[PDB]
Amino acid sequence: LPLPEVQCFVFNVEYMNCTWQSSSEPQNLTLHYWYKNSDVQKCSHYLFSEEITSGCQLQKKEIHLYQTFVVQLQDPREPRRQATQMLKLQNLVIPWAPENLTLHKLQLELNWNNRFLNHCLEHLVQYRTDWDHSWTEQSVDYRHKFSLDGQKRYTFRVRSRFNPLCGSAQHWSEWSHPIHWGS
Amino acid sequence: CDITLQEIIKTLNSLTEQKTLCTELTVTDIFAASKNTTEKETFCRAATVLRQFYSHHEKDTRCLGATAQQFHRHKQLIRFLKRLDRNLWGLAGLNSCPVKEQSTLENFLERLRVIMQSKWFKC
Ligand SMILES: *[C@@H]1O[C@H](CO)[C@@H](O[C@@H]2O[C@H](CO)[C@@H](O)[C@H](O)[C@H]2NC(C)=O)[C@H](O)[C@H]1NC(C)=O
Ligand SMILES: *[C@@H]1O[C@H](CO)[C@@H](O)[C@H](O)[C@H]1NC(C)=O
Repeated sequence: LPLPEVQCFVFNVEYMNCTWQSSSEPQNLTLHYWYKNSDVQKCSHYLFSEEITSGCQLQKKEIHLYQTFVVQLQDPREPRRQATQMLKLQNLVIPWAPENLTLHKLQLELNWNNRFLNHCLEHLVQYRTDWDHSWTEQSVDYRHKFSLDGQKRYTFRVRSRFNPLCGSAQHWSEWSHPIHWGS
Repeated sequence: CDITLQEIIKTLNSLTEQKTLCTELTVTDIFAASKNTTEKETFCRAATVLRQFYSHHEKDTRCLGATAQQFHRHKQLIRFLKRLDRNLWGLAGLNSCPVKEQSTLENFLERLRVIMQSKWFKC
């Protein structure tokens, strides 16, 4: 007593990293999971920080959102020392940063893409010129299309979130590699 | 009521939302230690501590996790901490204020963000 807390994140619904802070402890910990209200198993992929379990990874086949997810950490030497945690996985999703950024004049239009996450995602776009001190950020619908000088040099970037429709997830994906224009 | 003030608040806002492994690491608490100390001194002393933190913990492995995202989280932490160090230093306009000689980093930041919000509220 006590046990460390498990951090579970679903990355663009491909795999799920479940970690914990091993660093804080006096001195290989076991992890099991199961889905509440469905039709217990052992972690098949163990992550090791300094040759002691850092966490666990769940492949797509094992991941079910909109199904109550339950995890149990335990201590091999002191089995009666264990902890259980319940998670909403639809709130745990963290998509990859947007890719394939494209621009064409018409009236400029910006475009990015994701793999089969497009209808779940919510976007925030940032842009500035050489004449701008501050990032100008503009929120975007799941439609993922933005619209708006050759003398000014433009720089765009964007990130996305799993929200609200498919899930309530709080965290934003990393900033997409900047796309450029002008001069 | 500078733009910097805004950015300092935003950065602090951005720092508080997602916690890291490092946030629990201690830093000297300069708020309770204030004796007739001027705003500039505080901003300066605040910056001073942060500078000392990110210089010490930048390479700290405890703070850098195994996951690619724990690495990314920490990287933005140091980045932001450096940002605040510069912005805070510029506001104080003091050539130095060594604090010498605790508090949780996240608690320290949370307290700091409160001052800025009250400063920005004022103007
Ligand atoms: C999730 O789980 C895996 C396993 O830790 C992470 O992959 C590791 O990524 C970092 C990249 O620097 C390195 O430790 C190795 O490439 C991977 N682990 C190994 C082989 O030791 C992955 O980055 C995590 N996914 C996230 C958090 O985005
Ligand atoms: C933990 O398990 C791994 C893989 O089975 C093993 O290589 C390592 O020696 C173990 N460490 C211990 C005993 O804490």
